[PDB]
Amino acid sequence: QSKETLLQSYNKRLKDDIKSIMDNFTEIIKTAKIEDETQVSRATQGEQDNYEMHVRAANIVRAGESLMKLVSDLKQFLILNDFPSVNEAIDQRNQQLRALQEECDRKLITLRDEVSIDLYELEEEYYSSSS
Amino acid sequence: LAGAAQILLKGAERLTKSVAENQENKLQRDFNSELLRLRQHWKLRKVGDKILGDLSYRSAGSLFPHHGTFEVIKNTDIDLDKKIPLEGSAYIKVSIQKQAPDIGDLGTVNLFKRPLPKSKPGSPHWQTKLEAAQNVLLCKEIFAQLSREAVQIKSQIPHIVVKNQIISQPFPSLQLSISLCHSSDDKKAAEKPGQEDHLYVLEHNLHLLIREFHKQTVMPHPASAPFGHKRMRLSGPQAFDKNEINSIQSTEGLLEKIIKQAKHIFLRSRTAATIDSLA
Amino acid sequence: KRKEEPSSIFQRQRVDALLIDLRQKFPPRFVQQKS
Amino acid sequence: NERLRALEDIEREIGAILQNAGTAILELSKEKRLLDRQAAAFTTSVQHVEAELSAQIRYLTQVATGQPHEGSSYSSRKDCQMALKRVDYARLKISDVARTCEQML
Amino acid sequence: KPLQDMYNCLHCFCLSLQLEVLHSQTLMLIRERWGDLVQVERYHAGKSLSLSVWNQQVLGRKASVHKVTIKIDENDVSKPLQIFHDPPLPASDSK
Amino acid sequence: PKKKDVEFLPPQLPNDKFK
Amino acid sequence: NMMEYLLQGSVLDHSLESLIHRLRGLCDNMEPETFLDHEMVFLLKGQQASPFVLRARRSMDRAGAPWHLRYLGQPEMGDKNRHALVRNCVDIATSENLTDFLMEMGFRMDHEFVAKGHLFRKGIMKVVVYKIFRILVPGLSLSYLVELSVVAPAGQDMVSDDMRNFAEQLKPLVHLEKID
Repeated sequence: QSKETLLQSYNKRLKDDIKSIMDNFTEIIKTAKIEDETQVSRATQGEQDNYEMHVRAANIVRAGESLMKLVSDLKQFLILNDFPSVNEAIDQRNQQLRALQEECDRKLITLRDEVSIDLYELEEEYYSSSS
Repeated sequence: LAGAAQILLKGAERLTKSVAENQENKLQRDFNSELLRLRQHWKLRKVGDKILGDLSYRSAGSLFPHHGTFEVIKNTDIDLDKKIPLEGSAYIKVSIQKQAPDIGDLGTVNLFKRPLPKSKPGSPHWQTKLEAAQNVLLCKEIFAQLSREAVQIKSQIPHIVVKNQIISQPFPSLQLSISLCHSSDDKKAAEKPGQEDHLYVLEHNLHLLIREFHKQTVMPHPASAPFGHKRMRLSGPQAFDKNEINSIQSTEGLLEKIIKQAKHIFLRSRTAATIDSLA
Repeated sequence: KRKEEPSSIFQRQRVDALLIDLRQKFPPRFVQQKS
Repeated sequence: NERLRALEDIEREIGAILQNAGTAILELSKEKRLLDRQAAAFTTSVQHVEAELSAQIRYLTQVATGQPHEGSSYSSRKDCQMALKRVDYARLKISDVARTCEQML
Repeated sequence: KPLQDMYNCLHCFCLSLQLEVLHSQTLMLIRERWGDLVQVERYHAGKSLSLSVWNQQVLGRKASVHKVTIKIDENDVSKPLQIFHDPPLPASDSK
Repeated sequence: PKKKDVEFLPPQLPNDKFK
Repeated sequence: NMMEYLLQGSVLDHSLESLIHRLRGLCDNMEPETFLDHEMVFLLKGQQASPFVLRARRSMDRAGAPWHLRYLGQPEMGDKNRHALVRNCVDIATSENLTDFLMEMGFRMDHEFVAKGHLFRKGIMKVVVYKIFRILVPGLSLSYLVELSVVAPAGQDMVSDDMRNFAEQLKPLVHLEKID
């Protein structure tokens, strides 16, 4: 099964949409309206060419300045890789805790050893009592 | 230009100012700070819906499957993790008493189910719940294995067995029936304490299970890849007796303990001899 | 605080089959009187 | 932890200053310094971020059929905790023996 | 007769569900604990349990098949289940 | 006038336990 | 009485560690290991131009383990919509007594090149990988050939389909192919 293909396609589409939104703010690259060439109306048509930015300029910037972080979070959550494929140091953790018990085990044996000595040190002591 | 600048400033304030919590100092945030922790620490990623690496000992269990409904949740508080969702607790205890008939009384753990360490030292509480669930599933598995004794070899050791009670009489001096409980059914005398039958017996019984798993899990590698058992394949080079052929495998479970504990109390008899000396 | 969590069991779900055994022994009586 | 650090760096650079610098020169309608730097960071930074994202996406892709990419999965770490429990019980028993000795002497 | 139906409906319902859950428990136990060793299903159709556990596993004994059972019989609630089995009281211990 | 039908579907206990 | 299957392949040199990392966490519990073998391929022919499968490639590791050869030849018909399959067998032998009897029966050697590598325990199957080493008589392919070995009695042979599922796992740079 190939589900990562759909994720890569979605990420590429999000990137293309972000690029197009960042490029969609150059519609006035051909002129700056130095004159009033509005033959129909100059009060409500020519003057309102930039006064309607809510439906012309601010209508694309809203979604255009929102897809970036959303797509970033979607890519980081839908694909939260966690796939070192070897778990490099994770197994080492085992090895680590291995030592944690290993020496501990030895310590216990050491304890036993000491205890054993103490054991013997009392056994003869048990002989002395002539009850 | 002023409107575009205001919109971009609002966007920048929404993005780079409300999400800069963990960028300056690592604070309470499940986003990119908690999930990967438990991931790298316990299991791997998997997608049924959002279920990734349930702790069920499926690596070597081969007894029964169980999934894991693990999912993050939100709550208004300070220093709160995801708190992903048997669900109870268990306790292993053996008592070598005199005898007991088929009766019922204030026996197994009462409302004070399994008094255990408070665990005041700082540790992930969700991880504590997870390891407790793993423990109770291990108890379920070991009890399911131990229950398989009625259909086992019924010779030289007669024994009655019911749910949660496996009371047995190897010798007419000691008692048996290691038990377990479920410390989940609780919203809010002088018989519990007995002779020395405590932690340093049952640990062997517990370890025996994972040891039997391990023994019948090592790579074969006999010569290249016949894919067999070490002793089984190495048998050929030597004309082993039928005794050794049988000794390639062996029995397990209760039988082992059936001897072990008995052996223990046998030493106890010798112990009497010591003080009997004084007598 | 609990209105969407539906605890499924599906072990003793057989009870629903037993559910179609009471109305057959005795059915409910319609009222049409919301007093 | 190479991939983890790379993902952390990519997350930190996702909301870079490029998205916030697109509203700096438009406010500078009174003086025209190195203002040209506000132009190169318009789409080249976004293009590089998208390229890096696509590269990170095209990783090993361990998950193919079942549950691969394991690595904890395993043994007596549990029994290591049980050994710590043995240590604790031995501590308790030694303390009890010392108390018994003190009571006896 | 509100109280009488209130009693009897819940009575038959709880008895039925109790018999069914006991049946499922026997199924669980023969799945996990005993199996083909000691298990014979005699439960015919609802309203009653019909088990058979201890039987001719080796055809040595030949009583050998008389098992236990219980029903409801659609009678008074005087008896909880009116259980029965092989000839009982073959001794005089524990009453 | 609460209902004039025969209903058993509304319970619809889901599974959501696909393995 | 028994048969074996194979879906062998190969992979590049630099692309092994990333590969074997995945291969470890496929059907193996834990503790990946390896093995150094020794090729003792023999030849038993001279009457029908059809020798036997005398490739007694056995490990040169710690002693005690006995060297031996396996039967692998004469691919039989069948395997409808399936991968490679051949009715085969196996035969263990005493330490160096096999070579002794082969030389006493008038046989010769076949190869003198050894290819160590790695192994990985699948489920009802097994997988291996190795690489030829260029050495002289007293001491080459530069490609780690891999393979999916599985041996079993006649049965139903349905598990071969399951083997194909493993092919799904070996997606990036591994495939199956026969030999002719």
